[PDB]
Amino acid sequence: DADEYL
Amino acid sequence: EMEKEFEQIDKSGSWAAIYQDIRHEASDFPCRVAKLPKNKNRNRYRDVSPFDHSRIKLHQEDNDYINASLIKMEEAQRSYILTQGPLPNTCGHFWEMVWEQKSRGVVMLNRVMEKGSLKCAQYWPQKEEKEMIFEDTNLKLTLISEDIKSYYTVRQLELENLTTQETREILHFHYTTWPDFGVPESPASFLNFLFKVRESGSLSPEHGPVVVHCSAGIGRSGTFCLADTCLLLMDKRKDPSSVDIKKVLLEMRKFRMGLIQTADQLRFSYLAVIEGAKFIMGDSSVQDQWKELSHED
Repeated sequence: DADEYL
Repeated sequence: EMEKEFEQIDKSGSWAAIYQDIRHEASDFPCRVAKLPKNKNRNRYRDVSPFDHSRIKLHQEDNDYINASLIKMEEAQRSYILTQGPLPNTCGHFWEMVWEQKSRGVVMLNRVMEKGSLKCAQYWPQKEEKEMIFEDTNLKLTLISEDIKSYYTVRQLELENLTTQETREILHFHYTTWPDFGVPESPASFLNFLFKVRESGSLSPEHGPVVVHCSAGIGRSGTFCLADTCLLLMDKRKDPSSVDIKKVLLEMRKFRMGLIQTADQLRFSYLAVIEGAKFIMGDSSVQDQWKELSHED
């Protein structure tokens, strides 16, 4: 998604 | 020893393996508050959260959550606050934190936009004549000056508490050429930038902890802080060579997850601490060589 940095 | 160690790891190419070991051994602490539903929108990344034990607490009695961690390095005697890049709705919280924690510097290691992705909100004024007001936290922010160099920019900001009409100067140190999940161009450029930060006093024990962030506040932020702390330690210890970089990194990860996100960042840290030792051990001229090598014009 976009709310994930990993 | 660390340069000896650095040599085996390169020679045999084990950075990825050495790095996976740090990941396997890193601390795991609860992130309960970060995970509360009411705080969903206060996090840029749902998989980068501050630990409960070390999260910074806003002093507003409504909701004290900010995605930010206090990193208290005991032996080295420096604290840093690592945070995520403020979101359009947590800009007021960010400056609340800076005010409440009495920080004198802010180190930004990313750009507002990277590879076409929004990485961070524009949380500071780009133009002197257009100041910012954060209504939710009753704070005012004004760009006072900005010394622009080729790969970074120092700004002087004036943060004012509208409640009390008190003001402080905040120094802002923005590294513009450090890609997400990437390394700086050279140890020279990085070290020259780190030493500008030290020289401003923002790291002085007499101020709150410097606030350090990138987009998530773990990768480049972690790299910045490790290198600084390791250099700090090589200075204090009667034995500079003893300093174990892997151990320092694990200590730091007790305070915020994921510090240093790639094996190349870890390798870079060795480069930077090793090179920067030259200065710690007396070579006065070496600092001017990082200025010429970093090409800050």
